[PDB]
Amino acid sequence: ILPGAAYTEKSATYVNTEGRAQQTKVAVTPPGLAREDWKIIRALSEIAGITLPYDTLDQVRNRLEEVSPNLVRYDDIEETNYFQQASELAKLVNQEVLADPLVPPQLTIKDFYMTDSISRASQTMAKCVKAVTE
Amino acid sequence: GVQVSPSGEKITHTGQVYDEKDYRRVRFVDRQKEVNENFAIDLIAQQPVNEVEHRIIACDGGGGALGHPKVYINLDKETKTGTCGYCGLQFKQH
Amino acid sequence: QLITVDEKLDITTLTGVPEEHIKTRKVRIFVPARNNMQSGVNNTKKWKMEFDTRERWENPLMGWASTADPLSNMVLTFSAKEDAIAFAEKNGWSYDVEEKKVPKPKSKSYGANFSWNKRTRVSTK
Amino acid sequence: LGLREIRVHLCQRSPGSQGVRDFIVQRYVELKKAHPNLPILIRECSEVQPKLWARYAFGQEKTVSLNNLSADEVTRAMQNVLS
Amino acid sequence: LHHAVIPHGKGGRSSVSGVVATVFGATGFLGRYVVNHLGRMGSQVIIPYRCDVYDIMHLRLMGDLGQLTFLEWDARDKDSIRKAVQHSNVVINLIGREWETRNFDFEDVFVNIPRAIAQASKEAGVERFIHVSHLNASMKSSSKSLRSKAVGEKEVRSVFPEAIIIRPSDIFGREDRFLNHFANYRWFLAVPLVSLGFKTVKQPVYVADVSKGIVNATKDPDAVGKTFAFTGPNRYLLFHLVKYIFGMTHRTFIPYPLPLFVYSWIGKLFGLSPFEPWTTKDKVERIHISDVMPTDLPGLEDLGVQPTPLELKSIEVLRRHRTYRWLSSEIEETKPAKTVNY
Amino acid sequence: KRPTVRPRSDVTHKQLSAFGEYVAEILPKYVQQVQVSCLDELEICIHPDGVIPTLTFLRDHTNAQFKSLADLTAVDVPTRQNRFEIVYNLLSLRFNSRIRVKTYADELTPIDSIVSVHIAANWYEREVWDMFGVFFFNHPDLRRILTDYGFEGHPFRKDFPLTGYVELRYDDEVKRVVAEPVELAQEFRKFDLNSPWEAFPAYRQPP
Amino acid sequence: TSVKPIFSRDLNEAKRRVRELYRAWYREVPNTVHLMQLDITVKQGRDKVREMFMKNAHVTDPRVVDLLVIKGKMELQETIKVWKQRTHVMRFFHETETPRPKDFLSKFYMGHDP
Ligand SMILES: NC(=O)C1=CN([C@@H]2O[C@H](COP(=O)(O)OP(=O)(O)OC[C@H]3O[C@@H](n4cnc5c(N)ncnc54)[C@H](OP(=O)(O)O)[C@@H]3O)[C@@H](O)[C@H]2O)C=CC1
Ligand SMILES: [Zn+2]
Repeated sequence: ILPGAAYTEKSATYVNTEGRAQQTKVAVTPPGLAREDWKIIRALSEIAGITLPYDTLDQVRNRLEEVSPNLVRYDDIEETNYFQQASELAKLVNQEVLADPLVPPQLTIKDFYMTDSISRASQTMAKCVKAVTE
Repeated sequence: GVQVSPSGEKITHTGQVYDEKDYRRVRFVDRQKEVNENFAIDLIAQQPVNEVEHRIIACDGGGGALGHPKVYINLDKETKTGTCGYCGLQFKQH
Repeated sequence: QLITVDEKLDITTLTGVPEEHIKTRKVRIFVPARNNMQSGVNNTKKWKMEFDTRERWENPLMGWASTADPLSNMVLTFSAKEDAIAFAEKNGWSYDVEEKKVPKPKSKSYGANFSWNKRTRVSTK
Repeated sequence: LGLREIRVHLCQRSPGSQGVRDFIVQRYVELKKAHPNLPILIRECSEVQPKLWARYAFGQEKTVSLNNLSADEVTRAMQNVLS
Repeated sequence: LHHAVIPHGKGGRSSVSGVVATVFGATGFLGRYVVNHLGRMGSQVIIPYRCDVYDIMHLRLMGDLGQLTFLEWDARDKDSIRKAVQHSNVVINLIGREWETRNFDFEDVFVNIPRAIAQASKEAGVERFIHVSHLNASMKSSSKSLRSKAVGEKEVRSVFPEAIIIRPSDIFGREDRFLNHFANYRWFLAVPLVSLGFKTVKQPVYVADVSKGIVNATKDPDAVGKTFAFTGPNRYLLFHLVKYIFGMTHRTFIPYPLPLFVYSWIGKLFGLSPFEPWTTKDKVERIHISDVMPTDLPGLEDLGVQPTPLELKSIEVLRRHRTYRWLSSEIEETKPAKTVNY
Repeated sequence: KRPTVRPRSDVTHKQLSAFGEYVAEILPKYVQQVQVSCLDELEICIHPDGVIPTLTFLRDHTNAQFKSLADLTAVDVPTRQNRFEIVYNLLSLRFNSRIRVKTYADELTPIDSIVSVHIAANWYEREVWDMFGVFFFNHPDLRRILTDYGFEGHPFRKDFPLTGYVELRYDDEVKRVVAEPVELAQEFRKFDLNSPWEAFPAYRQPP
Repeated sequence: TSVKPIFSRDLNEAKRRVRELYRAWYREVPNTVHLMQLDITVKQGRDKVREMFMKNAHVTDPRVVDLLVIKGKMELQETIKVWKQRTHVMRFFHETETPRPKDFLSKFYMGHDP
């Protein structure tokens, strides 16, 4: 096990459904011997023979620019296009739908308060569920 | 409320007793931790419930300028009893 | 007479601070967001300059929050963004800017609460 | 050794990227039908110089600035990448 | 791993390391540097003391609030040692004397007290134990101190394995009993040396080096069943070393030979003293046996300290002994000592 | 008649505005933005080339015998590019009135010294240098006063942290008072206190 | 761009003063090793002098160099005289402060900082 950090504990990008990249700012430092995640990966690499080229966070942002430069553009939605090609390209394949309905899993508010690890570990979410189911 | 823990230390009204593996018990060697015996939970629970006539009343601490700011408590419920915020005095009406 | 210094203005050797809090430190220039518990907007209207937070730990004696960095509570106040950019470039710090956020102007009407056709017909008062 | 990922970078409005957009709308479906298991990532931004990256077996990447390049020249550089 | 022994901070005062340590010879000469190097990075240091509180004041500092806990003890009385190691991770034995007393002999300093301390450490459940023997510690040696120290080094393994046994040479420092001891031979108008100092080799070490070594060994995942030879560089021949001492201390130098039996009798009648003696038979014996070539063992550089030459730190020790007319003299005016390898 | 609020005068306001016109029209080459506060205080603002002539003028003129220096200060304002707003507080003793003279500076735009006018300004200029870093030309000594000897920094700047960058304690290894990097057993709890409601519309900075 | 000078037309006229200052420090060090009973060698003192000079060798603005010359002349005043002590003089050497690592992995092993 390699303890990482949380969104309250690392400057990090998280792209939304729109595509807007958004930078977290570190509030509290992670506890114990827990560290940032890319930091752990680069340390692993240096213990191996790889030794990834970057040492700091801005270098990682340069790498993100090299891969996908929609990410450094914080709070900057960018107009995408080229849906007609995907239409032409999906019209080819022949996978058929089922004659079976589709219920979402979050069917009621009872299933909203617990969706991930953090919400699973929560006295308040559990109190809310205890109140919703009763 | 001065129950002890299996380690042997005293416990405060804030359940605080150092764990058996905590190195910060050294400071209590040839020494002692100051912990108060008179708990406020027990001592405010060892008080009666003040029957009153009205449905709204006023609670100062009891000395006027020596108590707390004058607040007002409703007593319409009968499932429970009113309770001051500053002090913990309880009230009811018949 | 005058002097032809075209290169960037630099002051780091004069402030007498160490290299760590010049190169390692990152700055955030921003207009502080409104506290949503209040509808007041005067704690906005000025730009600021914070530093990246660092490790805070508990002193084993009492539990006090300790620090090893002195720029924990460093907060400055500027009236424009150009001035803060200038100050950060001048003191050798690397910055990251948050452009201004203004609320949209909205068409408010009290008579829309009593509509005949629309769904703005509120049912309480 | 072998090719694993291509990815293209461009703009929607800077004319130095034109020839890449035309190349996309002309040849992308053909290229994907030719290479249905390969991924090739098209990511467009506001104001950047176009590029073309080629991700080989290890972390081995190769750039070529195809700025102000007609679509035929784009396709030629791309076939040079593929071969 | 308890949450309170997790290291935090930038490695300094007002920080945390997880190095809760009982240091038993803390009121001495090496222990003060050990406690200083521990408090300098943030670490609780339990310090058992039998002396008067006047002689623990210099240790009252060198640590942030609550990180220095003193409690009184007695080697005769067990339950004054379990009480100390009850909450610790590390234990560092520095106990030692350069003379016997009516109450405590060398056996009852180097053998029976480490055995008790290590028994208490194993029963309490601590992780480490740093014992400090001597480089020349050998069961077939000439001195009661050295044989007792080898016996203790063996019995500590027999009781508490997973231990660390450091074997320094004769240490020098500001308030040592090595350079000051050779420099106080000016009050006698000539210095005696067995065989005029030749056929004797000394490889001294500095206090800071041993202290940093101990303070890293209490954090190194290595050094669990390893002995060490804290020797330092520049093996020296005794005549040239005393000549360097009496040049840096610019007084004079009148050497002359002396046998070992009469110098032993001198040490004996000097050790006839209720106070701290100036000389003893075991001290003469320990002075006039050479230091082992230590290259069969790791040393400092296998632990994270680059050893310090005597020539760079000796003036700090020896300027105390100078007079006026020489006190304002520098390090580079003493034609340094002649080194040997042998 | 209003007991809670302060009583206001008229004659002092008129007097000091007239004297501001006087100084303005008599010393135009150096003067900027003469002003008179609500409370009766005159405040002249000066180009740094005008320090010695303005101070000598107010010291030695007959209608302006400002021959006693009360303070020489500075105010670090990182917003304006010329940060340090250097101030001179002077009194007359012939007319029983005070005046304020101001000029600006930067880390690399020093100012003429004033010891040729008021000898009081020696230690005050040394203090401004020690605290803000404003060099002063043709000053006799111009060394620190208040800070430690081997001190790196100009404290009363706003860009300097309150707790400093170094910390002291005595080490037995070296037998000295060594300077170590700052590390607090308790971080200074900064508080955000400015209410988000305009209390003073008269000073309403418009957008 | 068209700014005022202080004690300097441009960089060579300032490097002149810089070398004068290095000269004064080099001549002064052996007197301070003697007056205040320092326990170091004259070589490492002058090495510290050259080090604290090279800490500012990356700069080009003449005004910065002039203010640095001024600060160094102040320090040289305090050091020629014995206003300051063995403490403030040995405060340059960092004889207690453990060396701040410059490797990634040690930083990762102790601390969250870069
Ligand atoms: N030149 C040197 O110093 C060298 C030392 N060593 C080893 O280093 C270790 C420490 O050296 P050093 O620091 O000089 O020793 P010190 O004599 O300087 O101080 C040793 C400590 O031992 C304690 N002590 C001694 N006898 C007893 C006793 N009978 N009961 C309880 N406590 C006792 C003293 O406590 P108090 O003073 O309060 O009684 C003192 O604090 C020793 O183990 C020694 O073998 C090895 C080589 C060189
Ligand atoms: Zn009440």
